[PDB]
Amino acid sequence: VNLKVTIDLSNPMMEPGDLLHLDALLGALRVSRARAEHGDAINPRDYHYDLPLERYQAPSGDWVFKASAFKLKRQLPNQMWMQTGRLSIVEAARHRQSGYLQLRAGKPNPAGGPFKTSIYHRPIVQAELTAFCVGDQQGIEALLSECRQIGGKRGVGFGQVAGFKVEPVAETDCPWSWRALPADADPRLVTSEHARCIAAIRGPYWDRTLHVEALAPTP
Amino acid sequence: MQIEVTVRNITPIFSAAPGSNYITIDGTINPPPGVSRFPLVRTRMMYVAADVGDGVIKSVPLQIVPGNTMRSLLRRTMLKHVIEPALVEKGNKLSIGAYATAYSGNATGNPDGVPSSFDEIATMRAHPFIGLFGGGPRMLEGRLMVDSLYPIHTNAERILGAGYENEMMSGPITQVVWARRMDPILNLGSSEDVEVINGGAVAANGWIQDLLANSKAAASKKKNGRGLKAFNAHEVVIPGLKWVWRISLDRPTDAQVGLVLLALNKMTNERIAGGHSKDYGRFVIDGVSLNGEQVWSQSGITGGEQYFDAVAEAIDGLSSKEFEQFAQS
Amino acid sequence: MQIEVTVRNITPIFSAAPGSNYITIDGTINPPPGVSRFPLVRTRMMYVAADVGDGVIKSVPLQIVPGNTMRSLLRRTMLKHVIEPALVEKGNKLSIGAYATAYSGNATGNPDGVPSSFDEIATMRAHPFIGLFGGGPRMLEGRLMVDSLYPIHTNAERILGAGYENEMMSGPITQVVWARRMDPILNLGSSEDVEVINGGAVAANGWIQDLLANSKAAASKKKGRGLKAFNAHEVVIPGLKWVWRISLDRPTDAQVGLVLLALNKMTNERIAGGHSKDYGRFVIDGVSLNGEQVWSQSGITGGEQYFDAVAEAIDGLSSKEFEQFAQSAKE
Amino acid sequence: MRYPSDIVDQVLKAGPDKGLLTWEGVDAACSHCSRPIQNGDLYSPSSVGAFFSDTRDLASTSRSICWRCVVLRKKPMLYGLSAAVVTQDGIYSISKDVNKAWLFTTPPPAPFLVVHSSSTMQHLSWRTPVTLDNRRIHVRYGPNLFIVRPEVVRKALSIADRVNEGQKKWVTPVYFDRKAAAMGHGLITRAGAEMLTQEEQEFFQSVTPGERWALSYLMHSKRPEPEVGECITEKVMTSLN
DNA sequence: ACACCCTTTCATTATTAT
Ligand SMILES: [Zn+2]
Repeated sequence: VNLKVTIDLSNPMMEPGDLLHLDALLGALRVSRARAEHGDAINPRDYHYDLPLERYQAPSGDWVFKASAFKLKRQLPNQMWMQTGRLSIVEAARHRQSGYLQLRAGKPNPAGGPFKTSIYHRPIVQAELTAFCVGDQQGIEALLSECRQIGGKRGVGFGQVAGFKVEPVAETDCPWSWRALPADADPRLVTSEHARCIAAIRGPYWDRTLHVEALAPTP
Repeated sequence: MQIEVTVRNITPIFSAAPGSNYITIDGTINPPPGVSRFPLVRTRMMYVAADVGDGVIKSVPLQIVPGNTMRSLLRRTMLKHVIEPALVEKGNKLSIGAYATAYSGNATGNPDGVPSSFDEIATMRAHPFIGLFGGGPRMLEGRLMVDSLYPIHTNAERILGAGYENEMMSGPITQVVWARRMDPILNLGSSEDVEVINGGAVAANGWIQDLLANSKAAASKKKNGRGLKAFNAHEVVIPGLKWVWRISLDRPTDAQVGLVLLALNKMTNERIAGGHSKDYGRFVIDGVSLNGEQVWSQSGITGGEQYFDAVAEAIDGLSSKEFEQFAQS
Repeated sequence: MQIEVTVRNITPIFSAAPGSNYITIDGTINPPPGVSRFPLVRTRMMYVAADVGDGVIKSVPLQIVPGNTMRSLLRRTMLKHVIEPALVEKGNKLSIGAYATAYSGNATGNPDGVPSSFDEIATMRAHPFIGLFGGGPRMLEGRLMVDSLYPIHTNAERILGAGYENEMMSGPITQVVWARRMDPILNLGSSEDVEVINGGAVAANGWIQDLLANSKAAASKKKGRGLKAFNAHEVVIPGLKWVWRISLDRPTDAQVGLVLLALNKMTNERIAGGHSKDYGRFVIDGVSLNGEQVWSQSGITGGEQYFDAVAEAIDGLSSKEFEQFAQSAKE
Repeated sequence: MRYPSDIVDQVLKAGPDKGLLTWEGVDAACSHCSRPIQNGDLYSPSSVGAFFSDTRDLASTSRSICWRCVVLRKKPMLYGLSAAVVTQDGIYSISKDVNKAWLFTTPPPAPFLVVHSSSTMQHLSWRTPVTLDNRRIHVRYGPNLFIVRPEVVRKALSIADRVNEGQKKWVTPVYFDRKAAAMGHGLITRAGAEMLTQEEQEFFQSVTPGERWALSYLMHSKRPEPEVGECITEKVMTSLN
């Protein structure tokens, strides 16, 4: 059907360090749908490839989904979210005195350990997310209608999806190739933005054990 | 499952921000160099998109409490008010890993990756507290999203959506509050004032002479011991305004919703985002819409009885060994 | 522990707001430049979202005393009246850094980033005074939270909630008060008046010629600073009913007893500032201890267990905890 | 050169410590290297102490550290690579800003590996992928992974040099934070807002946050000419041995 | 005897906008 999906989001999201693929989001949504039906005790890797998406086969194995990484049209200047992880030293001292916490150590350490006060700064963008793919319009729309947030750090409320629209587009108009592609991919599909890296082309894109020599663009 | 918590800050809100911010004696924030500037620590603000007065959207400064802060506040009020009293009632104790997992989501019990079977992932995700946040060595994804505390304000209108145009504040929601640290040795005035001090007058005069020596040293330096005289500023969010707070449970059990409901019941003692010595962050809960159904009364929550009963059967069935096997193995 | 006390200031409140504020001779606040403006030190104003009209909630001024000022007032009250009398009536004594830690929170600037021990933190938050005001070089979290002093006003209606709809003020709440600062030797009129001055008429006349030269220099500058300084300061009007929200996160019995003893010794203390003008004098007409009214005119007359606990704990008060609180791990 | 742990055998040559076990059964990837520990490969049970805070960047939950990552987790190899690029010939330092100018403009053509510390010492090297192509660099900085394009870096440098021709005082278009920690990291300055075209403002917004972090070390006033860092692989080999 | 805990210990730059 060769369609393009765009997403607008009320909350800003984490700016993705690597490529936010549409097939990754659809795989996580299908995994959540399978958890809704088949209970929480499922293998997520059984259903994360059960997508309304065509599959491109490289000449030597190495199939990828026909989706693309989300391109960002920035509505806002890029800002930075400071966040901290601090275990409450006062509450831990009270629990250690009362014996609810069984800690023999008398001194905390903010440099490292359980009481490491840690600071970390993640980039923030509010934008329009455009992804080009090859898939059935009806299947994607239901998955993205079950989608509430996009991007990372969704436990702290970031990147709440205000809405989305899924619309057909011409065959030469959409590049779905802006995507983590294998090294033996078709040179028609490979543009100047695609470069060699150690990256996942599929599935769990964070799984460093699944990273391959890939031709991927830059977010 | 969606929970909307509408709160009203009784005291100012101050979620401190990083960066070197400065302010003059007048309220000019970040003055250009070549003038007397003072250290300022502002509230947590992010730029958000808003369309007020025009169809297009512009980046406006919205002063919020982060979702990480409210997430840890929900976690800590469930621990302080439901989880730890129940565990003390059964007489159960927590280890270092179970405490750093339950109270901070930290993986310091097993820093090395801990493998969890999909079945035990399901059972711990069905736990009333563990499935809400996850964390620990397993890094379980929680059932719970805790959004940022958004002020009901025209800047937040894209985040708020419809249904909040009434009681919507406008303009600046912040104020620079000035705080100084007096040197109490300078306020010593009599022998009876100073005779609680070892040495008394001689030690007091030694402090005075050390302070004047440091002042002359700083004056000659301008043309590293810091004294107790300080004068600084902190931007707060003004009291009395209204905030929304989104808590979405991703396919929960009834006991997890009951635990969040017990948190909202006992949360009136807690404080939002710190500023602890100045009593900052004290609030009252004005409304709780449970999937859009208003459930908050003045005395806690009336109704929602299946969640309260499920969390009751959870907390009489709650022991620490679930937390130990969630942390260690 | 949610202490809500209500006071009545019988004398104006001057918590001086830092700024560069001016005023005309008529009383217009911060006039446009070019007109003759006098210096004005405004009282501490907060902004507050309030209900003006019907649901037209707006950030309006409400002039208050800061919670840092009221916190230090409570600290110095329980120090000068409870902690230090019980610490002098026995042989205990503090170092100058320990006095500095007990009053200003810290013994110096430049704190140590090394934290404190868990047993240390538990014992210090179990202390009657240190757990209320946890400062030190290693920064404790003191369990006392002190609110700002809010006037019971319609502009604080969202803050106060319910139970204050009577005895609530409205409209203007402040007043500009002017001060002259007249030169003393202009009042000199006779040789009997000048006999205390070295030289008598000679030094007085010399200061007069210096004043004339300074006035000529100031006129040349318009078209070294004298003793004539006419100025203004905005105060809060007296007779107001104010509220003050002490709170304590899971206190020891002795700590809230110490707060009750400081509130019972709040008589003849000044709230913020203007010492010479007696500003800040107040009468407490209410104390509520988790909502129950525990203030008579004679004193508290309630909450007895807190008072016995703080009596037994200032009986056991010593300087060792203060000294090991003030002791820097770096120093 | 396929995994980051290949900077232990191919470069900064070292062997196993020989107190390590031999892997048995089905193969599992290392928790740190992301390298598959095959049968007959030396491995350790994961004896990470409680001060190890990099569980989020662990590749697998196998609790099995490969010997190459045991060498990678050595403290001399930790602090010795607090600012380093590891090419196929040797390790070079990127502590100086001229060294980061050489790293991010005209980089070496090897499959190198860029590690940098946002703190005193962090478990830094094993969690970051190797940069096989020159034009896409995987930088590790503190707790975050970063992606830097050298050609876009030179384009931003050409714009920044062009907008300050003929001016006595060098004014930056956009503030970038070296710690990548300020809220204004990525916020364009008012001189840059009044000077740069909207296409160039969207260009400076369109770069990756790693490129913003890199440009922070190379948008300062005393503009760094790209100069190679001194080779430190002898230094960290001596510190390791 | 091994997990838990308390101290050294070592690495290198560098300017700053709002
Ligand atoms: Zn490994």
